[PDB]
Amino acid sequence: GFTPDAPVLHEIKNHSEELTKAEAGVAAFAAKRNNRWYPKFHIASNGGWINDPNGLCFYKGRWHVFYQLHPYGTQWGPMHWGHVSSADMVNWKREPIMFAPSLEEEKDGVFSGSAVIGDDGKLKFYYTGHRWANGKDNTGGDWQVQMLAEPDNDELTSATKRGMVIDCPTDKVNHHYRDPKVWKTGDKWYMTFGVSSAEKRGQMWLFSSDDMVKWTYEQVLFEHPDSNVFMLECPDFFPIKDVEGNEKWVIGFSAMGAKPSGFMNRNVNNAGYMIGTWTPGEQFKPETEFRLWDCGHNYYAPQSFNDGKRQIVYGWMSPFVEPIPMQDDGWCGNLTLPREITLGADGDLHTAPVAEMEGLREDTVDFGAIDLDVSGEKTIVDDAEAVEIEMTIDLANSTAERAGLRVHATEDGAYTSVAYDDQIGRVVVDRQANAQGDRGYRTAPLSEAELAAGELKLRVYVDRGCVEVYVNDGRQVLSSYSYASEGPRAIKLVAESGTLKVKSLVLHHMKSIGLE
Ligand SMILES: OC[C@H]1O[C@](O)(CO)[C@@H](O)[C@@H]1O
Repeated sequence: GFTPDAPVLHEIKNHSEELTKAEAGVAAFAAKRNNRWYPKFHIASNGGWINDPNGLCFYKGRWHVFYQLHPYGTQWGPMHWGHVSSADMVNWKREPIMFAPSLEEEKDGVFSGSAVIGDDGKLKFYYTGHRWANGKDNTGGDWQVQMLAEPDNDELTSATKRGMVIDCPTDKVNHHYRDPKVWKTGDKWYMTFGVSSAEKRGQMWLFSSDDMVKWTYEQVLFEHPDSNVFMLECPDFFPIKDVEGNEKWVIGFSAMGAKPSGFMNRNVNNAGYMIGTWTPGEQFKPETEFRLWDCGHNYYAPQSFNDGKRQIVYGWMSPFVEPIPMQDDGWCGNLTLPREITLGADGDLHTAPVAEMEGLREDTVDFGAIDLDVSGEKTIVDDAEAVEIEMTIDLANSTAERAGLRVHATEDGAYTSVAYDDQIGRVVVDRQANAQGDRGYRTAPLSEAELAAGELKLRVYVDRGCVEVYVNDGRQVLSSYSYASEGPRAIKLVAESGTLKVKSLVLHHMKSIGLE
């Protein structure tokens, strides 16, 4: 039906020529870039817009990160895959752009996808080919199919497109049909991607293969129970051992259309996961409610991959809300740090940074224990461009109603706050005092156990244009853009409306990952 016996190749452009055009676009932007917010230790394009992480793998001794790339502007546009790699996850290098639209079935965009090591030890790429359904523009909705490509070399500098391996039964779906992941379970290969059903419900479809090339429709692996959710972008699906040592499955997706409620689903679209069980032949059986990967302002389209031992996840720091002032600066968007996924005794995922992120530290400045015996502030450093702050708050002996750090604390009185808030029992990233961007605040919940524990650990990464806040060794994370003003950028320890006892505060200067 819609699963060809062999890959369908409809070459319409010279791939090498379209790649060369794309290199010029990103290089032109890079040369005129304003570095005020450009990351020192996060992955961005050298120029232009990025979104979703793609093709994540550890392959032939190297860490690979690809990403949705618009080479020709700082807003979303004709989609390419950019590429960076590393031997150690600390020191990165720019690779040639990997994919530009060159086949009929992808002529309006090379959309998101994944990479997986086959039975022969060779990598395969699976990605979506995008067409405008009306053949013109977005007014008529999307026309999307799944594509295969194979690397030309172990370095993944280039790939040969094989063409379309799964077509779209256009009249059985609501346009959205994208973002494949391929994995092996037992003696079968499986593929999942996101679909808007004919009834406009968000679904993940499942296909199987003996050879990773010819696919068979199996069933709908999962449908989102919220009728407001019409699409599941960037689906994820992987096994992980629970505390009992039983095998669970994590389903993840970037959900479109859920309405906000209290603190929950506040971003325009929201990415999250459920933990449950899966037997091949059956649908996913959730055992949890939907939970956000990241509770911050700017996080979407996460993808995970396995390095042989660890399941590792990157998110795109998504700016969905105007104004987006970095779009004036010749780049837009970066990825988060890579996070190791663990499943704790608390029955939830933890996403601490991978151990390699300690290699970002140039130094360790130990400020020791700090007591604010009255409401007030203490400057930790007058200027911080790119730092990691580790701090332990003594909840039991602090009366402050709100306590933590002000980062990007500039001479104009602007700052971003990272605080424990005793009135809501949450960690809060508050951008109210940002001089630019859409401001607002984001909260991460603390369990009854965490609130009763009498200490709270924060690990805060401050880059030129963003913050990443790891709570209690990655039980929760908040990633937000932070639009620092001109001049020195202080870090202050602040106690509002009472006392603060900090058991430990330690600063590390962050090195460049070599991509700027
Ligand atoms: O750039 C297009 C890509 O971005 C997403 O919409 C999610 O951000 C994916 O579903 C799509 O493949």
